[PDB]
Parts: sequence; C-alpha cells; structure tokens
Amino acid sequence: PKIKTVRGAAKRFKKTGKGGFKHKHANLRHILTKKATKRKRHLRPKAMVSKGDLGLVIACLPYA
Amino acid sequence: STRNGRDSEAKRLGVKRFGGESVLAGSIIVRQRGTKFHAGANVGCGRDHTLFAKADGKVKFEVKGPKNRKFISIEAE
Amino acid sequence: GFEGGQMPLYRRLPKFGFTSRKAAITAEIRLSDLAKVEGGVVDLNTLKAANIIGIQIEFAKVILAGEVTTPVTVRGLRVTKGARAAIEAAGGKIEE
Amino acid sequence: ELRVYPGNYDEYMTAATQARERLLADNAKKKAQIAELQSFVSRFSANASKSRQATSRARQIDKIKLEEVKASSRQ
Amino acid sequence: GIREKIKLVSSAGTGHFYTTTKNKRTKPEKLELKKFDPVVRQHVIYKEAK
RNA sequence: UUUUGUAUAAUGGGUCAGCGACUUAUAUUCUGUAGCAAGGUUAACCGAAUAGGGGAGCCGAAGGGAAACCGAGUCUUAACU
RNA sequence: AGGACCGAACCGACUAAUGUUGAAAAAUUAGCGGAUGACUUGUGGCUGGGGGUGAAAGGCCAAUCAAACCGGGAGAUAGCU
RNA sequence: GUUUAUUAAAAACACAGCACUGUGCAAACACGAAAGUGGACGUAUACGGUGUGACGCCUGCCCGGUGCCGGGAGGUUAAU
RNA sequence: CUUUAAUGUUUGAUGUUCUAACGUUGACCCGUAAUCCGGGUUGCGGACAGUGUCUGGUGGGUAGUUUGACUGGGGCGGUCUCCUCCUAAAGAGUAACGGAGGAGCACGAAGGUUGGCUAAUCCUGGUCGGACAUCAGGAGGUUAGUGCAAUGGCAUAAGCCAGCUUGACUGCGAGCGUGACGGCGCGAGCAGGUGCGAAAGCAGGUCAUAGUGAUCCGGUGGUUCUGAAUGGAAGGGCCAUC
Ligand SMILES: [Mg+2]
Ligand SMILES: [Mg+2]
Ligand SMILES: [Mg+2]
Ligand SMILES: [Mg+2]
Ligand SMILES: [Mg+2]
Ligand SMILES: [Mg+2]
Ligand SMILES: [Mg+2]
Ligand SMILES: [Mg+2]
Ligand SMILES: [Mg+2]
Ligand SMILES: [Mg+2]
Ligand SMILES: [Mg+2]
Ligand SMILES: [Mg+2]
Ligand SMILES: [Mg+2]
Ligand SMILES: [Mg+2]
Ligand SMILES: [Mg+2]
Ligand SMILES: [Mg+2]
Ligand SMILES: [Mg+2]
Ligand SMILES: [Mg+2]
Ligand SMILES: [Mg+2]
Ligand SMILES: [Mg+2]
Ligand SMILES: [Mg+2]
Ligand SMILES: [Mg+2]
Ligand SMILES: [Mg+2]
Ligand SMILES: [Mg+2]
Ligand SMILES: [Mg+2]
Ligand SMILES: [Mg+2]
Ligand SMILES: [Mg+2]
Ligand SMILES: [Mg+2]
Ligand SMILES: [Mg+2]
Ligand SMILES: [Mg+2]
Ligand SMILES: [Mg+2]
Ligand SMILES: [Mg+2]
Ligand SMILES: [Mg+2]
Ligand SMILES: [Mg+2]
Ligand SMILES: [Mg+2]
Ligand SMILES: [Mg+2]
Ligand SMILES: [Mg+2]
Ligand SMILES: [Mg+2]
Ligand SMILES: [Mg+2]
Ligand SMILES: [Mg+2]
Repeated sequence: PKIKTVRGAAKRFKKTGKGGFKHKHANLRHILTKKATKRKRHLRPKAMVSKGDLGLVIACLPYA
Repeated sequence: STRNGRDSEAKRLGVKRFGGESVLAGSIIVRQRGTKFHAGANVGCGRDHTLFAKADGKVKFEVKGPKNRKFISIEAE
Repeated sequence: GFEGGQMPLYRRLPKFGFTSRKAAITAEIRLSDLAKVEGGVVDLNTLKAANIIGIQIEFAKVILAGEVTTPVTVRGLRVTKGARAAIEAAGGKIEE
Repeated sequence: ELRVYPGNYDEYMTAATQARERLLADNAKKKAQIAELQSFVSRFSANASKSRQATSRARQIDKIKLEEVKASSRQ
Repeated sequence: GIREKIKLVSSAGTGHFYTTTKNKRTKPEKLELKKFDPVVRQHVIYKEAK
C-alpha cells in the first residue's frame, strides 16, 4: 500500500527549496501580555526545522 | 530530615572570551550578576550587566580606577 | 513521530496557513516552452494541446526561465516583467 | 446578586431567611463528614492492610469543596 | 493576583490597543497615556477600555 | 543464556537421525551499476501477444508568500542600509 | 402414636493405620451416625452458560466451574522470558 | 435434618415459632422483545419479600443522617 | 384611537354527562365431536386504560473501564515547575529521601530624564523626654539602604528628594550566550514618531537573577487574502488579544 502521510504534521510543516522544512514558532497563541514586545516580535516570522529533529519530520512526511 | 531538596538550574555565568582573544562586534565577553567587571573602552553593558563588545578587536582586562576595579576594554587591532 | 511520551514535534508547534484552490489551476511556463507549441500562437488551448500544462489548468504564466528564439505571439497569458523584455527582443508580440 | 422571590414581603421573609439556614446546615454537613473521614485517615494510614483504603478517602476529602458563605450587608 | 488586565484603545479612530495590567482597588479611574499608533504613524492618546 | 560478574551449588539439554526461526507484496528514501540526458518513463489496454503501439499520467528543469499574487527573485515593513 | 429407642439390609462418612511411581485419578481395614422418615431407590422426563439448580459451600452443571465443552474471530496482544 | 463429590460435618445452612412489609385478583412477584405461563384451577385465617430463630422473663432512649410512606400551598425544572 | 355589551367566530382549562373507537383473563350461540382462536348477541368499563416516537427523574439490576511516579523491597510520611547559597575538587556543567531559605507577585509610579542630596551607631549639651523621638556640635565611615529570600553589586550612586513627562512605543536587527529539541537570554546600529536637557546625550520598563505553562478547541476586534456556477454571504487565513 501507499505510505500514509501523517496529516497532523502536514498542517504544520512546509518544504522549502533545498529540502528543509519551515514551521511556525510556538508560544504565540494566548496570554500575550506577560511577554515583551521584543519576545513576541521575534516569534512572528517562520523558522526552519533544526538538524536534530529533521529526521523526525521526514519520516512523517514521505510525499511532501 | 527532609524539608530540603531544592535548587535551581545553573545560569552558566563567567567570562566567555578571555584576555587576548579576537572578538567580533556585539559578542558577549562576560556574563555576570552584579558588576564584577566594569565596562571600559569599546564595550557596553546590558540590562543584566552582561558586557558585550562594541567594536571588533582584542579583549583587554585592566584594573584602572580609584577603587581598583576590574575593567574590560577592546583594542581595535 | 513518537518520542517516548513527551509532546511530538508535530504537536508542540501550531498549525498555520490554508490551502488555496486557485493554486491548483495555475501553472508556470518556462520561456523555452514557447518553441514547442505550434506555428507561433501561444494560449491555453495550444499550451495544453502540446502537453506543456495540464487539462484542468486555466491561469498560465510565462516566466524568464529559458531562452526564446522564435517570434511567438502570446495571445492571453500573464508574462512577467523579465520574460516580457526577452519575448519582444526576439520579435514577439504580447496581447490580451 | 439579586434573586427574585415571588410573594409579597412576609411570604418572602420566610424563604430568604430559610434558604440561608438550609445552606448553613448543608455547609455544616460536609464540614462534619470531612471531620469523620479524617478519623479513618489519621488512624489507619501507616497500617499496611488499611492504607490503600485510607488514601481512598484521603483523596475523597479533596473533592467536597464546601461552598463559601458571604456576609449579609444588613448589619 | 489582584491586578487584572485592561486594554488602551486608541483615540485616532483606528482599531489598535496596547494591553497592560492595572490595579483597580487602589485606583478605579481610567488611564490616559500618549502612545504610538502604527496604523496612522503618530503619537495619539490611548484611553483605557474593556 | 543472562549478567557488574559464573566451575558456579543460576537457566537449558539423556543420546542419535529428520524438521525448526529476519520471509512475501506494494510504496518511500539512500548507495552501487546500466540506459538516456533538459529531459527520463510509461500504467490500464490493443497486440500471430517478453516485440510494437499506448505519453492518460508521474518525476525534474523556479522559487517566495497563509493567500491573492509576484517571479531570479520573493516575503516582512510605511521602506529597508 | 412418634421427623420415638437398640440394631442388620440400605443410605452416609466422625477417628486412626495402610496406601501416595497405589488393588483404587479418595479406596481397604478396625471402630462410627441415621435406619417409618425433611428417608432411600429403579425407569422415564424438565430447567443450559452471565444461564441453570442450590436446607447456601461460590457448592454441583460428564475425573473441567469467581462463569462448562466444541468450533470459529485467531497467527487476539505480549514494552515480558 | 442439610452442607464444601476429592484436606473443613461444625458454633455454619434449614427448621417449627415471632415480627415488619407488599398484594382486592387481569393480585403483588418471576420466566418471557411478545403471545403466554408459574403464583393457583389458590382469594387476605391466602400468597410473595425481608430479618430473628423451640420454650420462659423481656425487647429500653433517639426520626437529626440515609431509605420508605403521606401532603399539596409555594420555588426550580424537559420535550412541545 | 380608548374603554366597554351583544351576538357569532376560531382555540385553550376545568366539571358533569354520552356511545361510536378501544379493553374485557363477565354470560350465551356457531365454526366444533375443542376451559386455545375467530365470528355473533349482550352486559360492564369508555375516550380512561394500554401501545408507538420524543422527553425529565430514578436506576451497581447490568455492561465497559479507571484507580500516577520517585523510593536504600513495598506501604505511610516527603517530593513533582521556577529562583539564591554550599556540596562542586579557583573556566562551564556535575548527584543523593544531602545542608539551608524563597515564588505563583507589586508599581500609571516604585518607569524615563534633568537638577540636587548622602547613611548606621555612638559620644557630649538641650523643656516635658525616659535606655531610645525632635535639635546643635564632634568621631565614624557605608558596619546603613535596596518593594519581597539569598548571592553578586551599587558613591559617577543602582540609595534619598523635587520639576517635566509616557521609550512600560511601532517595523527591523550585525554579532553572540545557553539548551538534545520546543525554547530562553544579551545586543550596538537602521527607519518612522515622542519625552527630558541649554547641549553632549539618555530613554525599546523597574540594581540583576523567581513571579510561570506548549498544541488542539473556542471568544472579541481589525484587515477583500480566499469566497466550491457568478454577485454577495457563511466558513477559513493573517495581525492584536482572551
Ligand atoms: Mg492568535
Ligand atoms: Mg553486558
Ligand atoms: Mg545478579
Ligand atoms: Mg572463573
Ligand atoms: Mg555459591
Ligand atoms: Mg555439581
Ligand atoms: Mg548449571
Ligand atoms: Mg531464571
Ligand atoms: Mg535439565
Ligand atoms: Mg531451515
Ligand atoms: Mg511555485
Ligand atoms: Mg426414629
Ligand atoms: Mg453428601
Ligand atoms: Mg468402615
Ligand atoms: Mg438418635
Ligand atoms: Mg439405630
Ligand atoms: Mg432418569
Ligand atoms: Mg466435575
Ligand atoms: Mg467471563
Ligand atoms: Mg482479528
Ligand atoms: Mg499466539
Ligand atoms: Mg497488552
Ligand atoms: Mg444431627
Ligand atoms: Mg470434603
Ligand atoms: Mg471430613
Ligand atoms: Mg396461570
Ligand atoms: Mg440466625
Ligand atoms: Mg430495639
Ligand atoms: Mg462493574
Ligand atoms: Mg477492551
Ligand atoms: Mg512504584
Ligand atoms: Mg565551578
Ligand atoms: Mg574545576
Ligand atoms: Mg556527568
Ligand atoms: Mg526602583
Ligand atoms: Mg542624577
Ligand atoms: Mg531609578
Ligand atoms: Mg529587584
Ligand atoms: Mg460563489
Ligand atoms: Mg475572520
């Protein structure tokens, strides 16, 4: 049978132009009053999946 | 007996770039709690008293001052 | 994606974005594909009859990703700014 | 808060000063039931045969949550 | 604790608010600070709301 | 065999002979080798049927953005040194 | 007259010995209780598995009972040997 | 008298006797997806459930708690 | 139009009656040589009873399941996240059911800037006044102070007063530190708009380190980014936030 992609991981990671994946920074959903603006502002742009857990995402997304 | 068994994560303080080291701009030189090392020439001071470079060069520790206080400076060499 | 009980990476992080249905009927056109269609007219009905784009595609677009040599006349498309100069430099014509 | 009690005033007087009394009795039922589960917990706690049953009502006290009593402004 | 959350909604008409905390027991009156509104790119008054 | 460690008084076996345990299917990724090479390749099916037709379709040559959209650029931002 | 008395057939099973790869997958020997009654026995029926029946022990339901036996789901699952 | 066939035969179970309680008959209750059966070809001096257990002297105080029975004035409350 | 009576007019509530649905495990006749069943006559109940869909209560009668870990065996007691010192062997890190203490906040000023100021404790003299209040001199030197535990720090004060104020601001960010990651921390400088000061300049919260929880699901506001034939819209997305 065809490999079934993990649908949960497909909604959080996108594949870039050199094989890496981009994801959305955590800690930016609620109780955003304790946080400084500098801490919020640096969590807005998307980031790249680190090297340590780059093999945990490739397994979950065999097609994307 | 018991009523103990508490501690906190180590903060990893101490000098990062020792004397004679070639650093870049903005690189942290020493993380401190009070002001053990005072900012001298071409180094700054954070809100938590972290000393950081302001121009690329070689670190220098010196003991200038009426109260013989350690100072950190940078030579643009 | 199982790490012994702790929150897996695909669940620590938040979901973002939404999939757009308009992107599945839009296709790029390499600048080298214009010399493969017909006697010199490029449109949806000739690009998808030369197997350069799919069947359900409706909004094509010509980018600067090759080298044009023949004077083709792009009938209705969305040529880019860079690919527009290259097409006219070969004697082509762009219209709506 | 405001509660609507039908009746004129003296049919009200009973309910307002009775609903308070029945709350103090209910509030004092738990405060006397907790104090009797603490008889078991404080006695058969270190016992090997009855520990699993004393910790069954040592965590039952934590689920009663007697409701708070506020003071009337009619001082 | 006793310090609750408020939002200072701008007065320039646009929808923009800085969210902060304010103790109400000591001071029950509103807050008025001239802050920066990136929508109109000017310093305007921010009256407390919510 | 399991262990920090076994002559161990820790497990297993009375002996012989025969049988007895990393396989199969379909997908995905990496290495080797072969074919072609900005191209590579067909599936079902037709077929005097391991030939030849079949290019439906799949992968690649373009990326950025949540998206419209722009495009060797693009996103952020009122704009970026 | 008697859920009367002593006591064989008959029904049971209180004590001890033997037996424990036994003559026997609960018996033999010597004693023991009831023995006209809520007794015992022959033949044939009825009640069936979360169900039966139970003078009540979780007892008995084909040498199997805190949920029978047979076949099927089934190569259940086993982070354990 | 009965009981753990096969380590417990007993102070355990049963028992006649006592009490409470349900049931007016197409009775309560039970086995039944239902028809229907038992109770019973019985009729409250009868039948079912519960507890105690011959016989003798007796069975004291408490209705606050949890059940059960009665009340309907008032509050809260579903579908519609 | 208001308030009102009469007719009819459609409906609800209650109370008496009625037969015609329905019940009859009352009686008699037939199928029939049948205490079943069906039909007929009759009597008694009669829109009650009972059944179907929906619904509130009760429901260990019955079924599926749950009932944490560390631990000098297991249970009890203690602990589970964060901050400060020692053990920690003069870089960083380093364990035990090792030794000691704290946090789940506070502040619209207790933040920014400009101007100014320097303590504890003692002696002597002095009305109530006293070992100790307020005052005047001298010694002392930060042995004081810091919103909050401990450590490091602080005189250029980060400690103490006053004036003006909102930089406790928006978009970014060279370069580093620390984590297995999720993340957390420091940061010169650039753009736009402010505050204080004559000006040089300082200001992206507070002397620093505790004062905190991811994702999913949903709430509020803004924004055509999308809008399943088209125009809208519902619903998503992005930004701020609960
Ligand atoms: Mg959000
Ligand atoms: Mg080994
Ligand atoms: Mg061992
Ligand atoms: Mg040896
Ligand atoms: Mg030995
Ligand atoms: Mg030996
Ligand atoms: Mg051995
Ligand atoms: Mg073993
Ligand atoms: Mg052996
Ligand atoms: Mg073999
Ligand atoms: Mg693309
Ligand atoms: Mg007799
Ligand atoms: Mg027997
Ligand atoms: Mg005998
Ligand atoms: Mg006898
Ligand atoms: Mg006899
Ligand atoms: Mg028989
Ligand atoms: Mg048997
Ligand atoms: Mg079972
Ligand atoms: Mg199966
Ligand atoms: Mg098996
Ligand atoms: Mg299992
Ligand atoms: Mg006897
Ligand atoms: Mg026996
Ligand atoms: Mg016996
Ligand atoms: Mg009958
Ligand atoms: Mg008894
Ligand atoms: Mg009594
Ligand atoms: Mg159960
Ligand atoms: Mg299960
Ligand atoms: Mg344990
Ligand atoms: Mg060290
Ligand atoms: Mg060392
Ligand atoms: Mg180590
Ligand atoms: Mg302060
Ligand atoms: Mg000053
Ligand atoms: Mg200050
Ligand atoms: Mg502080
Ligand atoms: Mg539409
Ligand atoms: Mg929206």
